[PDB]
Amino acid sequence: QDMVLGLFFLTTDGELRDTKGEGRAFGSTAEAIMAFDAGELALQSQID
Amino acid sequence: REDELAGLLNHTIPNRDGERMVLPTGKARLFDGRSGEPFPDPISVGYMY
Amino acid sequence: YPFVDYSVGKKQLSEIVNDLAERYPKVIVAATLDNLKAAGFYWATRSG
Amino acid sequence: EGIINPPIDELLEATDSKYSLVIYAAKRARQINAYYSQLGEGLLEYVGPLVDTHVHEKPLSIALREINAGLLTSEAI
Amino acid sequence: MLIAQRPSLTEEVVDEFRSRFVIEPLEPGFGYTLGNSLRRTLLSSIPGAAVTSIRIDGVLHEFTTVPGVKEDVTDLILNIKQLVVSSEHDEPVVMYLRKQGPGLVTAADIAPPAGVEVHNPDLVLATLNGKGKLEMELTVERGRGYVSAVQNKQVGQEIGRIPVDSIYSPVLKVTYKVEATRVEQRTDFDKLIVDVETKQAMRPRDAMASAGKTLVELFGLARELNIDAEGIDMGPSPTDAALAADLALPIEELELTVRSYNCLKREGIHSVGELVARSEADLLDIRNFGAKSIDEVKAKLAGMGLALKDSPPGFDPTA
Amino acid sequence: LIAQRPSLTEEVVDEFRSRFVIEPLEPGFGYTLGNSLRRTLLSSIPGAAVTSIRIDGVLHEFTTVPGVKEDVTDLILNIKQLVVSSEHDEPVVMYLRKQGPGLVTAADIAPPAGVEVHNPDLVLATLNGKGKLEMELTVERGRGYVSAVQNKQVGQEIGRIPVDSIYSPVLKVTYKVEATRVEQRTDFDKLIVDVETKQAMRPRDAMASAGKTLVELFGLARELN
Amino acid sequence: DAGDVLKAEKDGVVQELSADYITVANDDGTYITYRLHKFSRSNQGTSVNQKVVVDEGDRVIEGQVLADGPATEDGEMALGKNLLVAFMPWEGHNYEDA
Repeated sequence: QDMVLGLFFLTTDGELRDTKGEGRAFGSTAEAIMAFDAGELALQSQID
Repeated sequence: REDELAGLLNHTIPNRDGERMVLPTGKARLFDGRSGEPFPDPISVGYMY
Repeated sequence: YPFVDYSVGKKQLSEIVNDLAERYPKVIVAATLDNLKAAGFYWATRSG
Repeated sequence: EGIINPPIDELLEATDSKYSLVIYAAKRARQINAYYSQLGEGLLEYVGPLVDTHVHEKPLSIALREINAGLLTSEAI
Repeated sequence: MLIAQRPSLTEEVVDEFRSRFVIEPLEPGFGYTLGNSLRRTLLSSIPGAAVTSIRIDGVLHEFTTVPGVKEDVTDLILNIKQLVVSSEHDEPVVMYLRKQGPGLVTAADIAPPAGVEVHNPDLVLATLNGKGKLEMELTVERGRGYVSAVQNKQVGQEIGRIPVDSIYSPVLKVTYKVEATRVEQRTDFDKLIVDVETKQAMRPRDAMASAGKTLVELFGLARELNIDAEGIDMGPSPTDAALAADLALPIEELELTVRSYNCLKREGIHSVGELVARSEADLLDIRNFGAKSIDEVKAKLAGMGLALKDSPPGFDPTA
Repeated sequence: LIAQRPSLTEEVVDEFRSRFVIEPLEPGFGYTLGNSLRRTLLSSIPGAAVTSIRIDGVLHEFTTVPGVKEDVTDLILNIKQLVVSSEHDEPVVMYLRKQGPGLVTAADIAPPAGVEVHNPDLVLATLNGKGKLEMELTVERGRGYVSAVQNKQVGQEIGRIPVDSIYSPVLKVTYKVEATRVEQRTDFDKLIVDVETKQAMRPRDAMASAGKTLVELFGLARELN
Repeated sequence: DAGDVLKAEKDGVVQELSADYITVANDDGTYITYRLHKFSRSNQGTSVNQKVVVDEGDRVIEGQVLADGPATEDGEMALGKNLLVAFMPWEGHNYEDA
């Protein structure tokens, strides 16, 4: 409890979320994290 | 009744800065004490005995 | 471990943990469990 | 580091099962403790430790390290 | 007030360009006051240079494939994005890549103009097959942090221009954590561990120094409100704290020629500090002077490294 | 790339409430600074506070003084809200003496030179016609919250009552960042920190102390080169 | 009604007051003095301690509350405190009913 919830919210599809991005291509996960820190990407948006 | 609570939540006395901190849905907007960044979504707050 | 790339509730997490226990030594399983615990707590706090 | 060192999987490569490993390590630990206790007095058959130790280390940990390194042998009597 | 326990910073090296710093022992709390600040300053407060947009050829927007090259547009853009460059021109600067024929077109084939440099010539940018040609243009400029192609889209429309994300910050990935560390004294003293990973150009230590300097300036901005304001005093600054063992000692010397020591004792010098500074004029004007005595008060005077006419600490004698 | 450096300005809302405006900061860089300043202000601002008492006819906390309306364990709660400032690094002492009916406000204490009572309106107790109060309060300097147990001295007296100490002149600190998006073809933040202190020192001094502490702490990282 | 709150017996005006007693001059000319428990001990090891809610000049009618009880505040039951509560998981320190 509170770990299943965290790992679910982390790994889930953006059905009704404010999914922003959705088409951007990133060269690594560090670049994705940098884009997320700025209000540019959502944790559930589908990206390359 | 819940109707009265919901209605009243929109007519509380504004604080010294002229704003109501708790939104009409009962949830406020908190800040993280350690990281300092605001929490992503409003959080339910109030006074409990 | 192969990339997961699907929503991970409690059934999926249980299957993943069972696979890790079956296929890996005990120290690696314990380390992975601690990693999952920490990440789940963090993202449950940031879940909303 | 700590009580999870050495790993159980590596230790089990030197014995048959956990039950035999328990007695193996316990006997070695008793030998080491007896060697320490009677070290000052007249020499005895007890030997070891065969590996680098610490200031005040539990003899069971030293026994497990020796077993993992492969510096001991267990017979049947 | 006095902290009573000065924290220390220690570095560990994991890779060529990956480090792990530890600060300890921080007072209770204070592991989060300066953890997020350091991370954000590292990731968004260091100047850098990067590519802003590219012009692959006279024909593009056929995203299915660029003719002549094995890869596609997105892979080419990512490979360009991995490029690390350094620039000195404030305005954008354009360089060209003109590889031809079959083979592997890499970063070493670029032709940067003066004032810019590419630090990883061995990076592979694409593969050309069937005697293809790749006539590409790259625009480079300076900035800070990560700014996406959004905020770089140009209202003016050019046929071949394609804007790409810019990674200006030298540091690529920073993480941090805090732990309890004290046993002798009371617990709850914080130990802060920060893992830093940068690119080929800059080492983690330089990034840490730059971030520290920027944060010091930022908080001095607020400390200037009232300079005569008490805070938490660290106290023993390491440099002078260590050098107090030999710079301001009352004993002028321990081992040296007795003749020179006796001559200089009854002439207006008691502690080596009074002699370290203003040495030449004092030794010249007064009756006490020597030609080769300089060798005894210049070279052998440096117990652990010192030259004369140097500013001495502890100018007030602790009589 | 901007060549403009951040600058700070002050505005006064009340005699003990200020707003400090810092701008222009890097994007996504105001919340962190604001929270660091808030933590430093709420944690490590030095001040002065009372640390122990002793009353003429009282041996322990759990009793009552003849003639006063409050228990000795309520006078302690009443003097814990007593805001004072001190300049002596030694444990100064001040005396309270009152006779006859009336309210023993905090204005009736006789502080020595160098110490002050900054809220001479707090009510400490009320005495009837047959009651008199005589006590001495010890004032020390520190920071943060120090419990009564830590305030116990070795081999103290029978009549000495240690008290909880709260060495903190800062009352309420908050912040907010406005995304200015100033017209420089770029985006930037503008931080506003609202500081309110408990009538012991002006917010400017508290901000200066916090800045000094943070500068000292970050200096060690700065000199790593 | 629990009986742990001191209540005036006859109407009158409070004559003298102190943390240990309250002497009131009733209307019919008689004076009555009420004593209060201070730091007593209950069966369960807790502390019984009564406060005073009236003042010297006040007037009290019969049934009025003159002193609080162990867990009362101005006459009404008060077993706890009001705290500002937020509903959210926080780094696992409130995990599983903590």
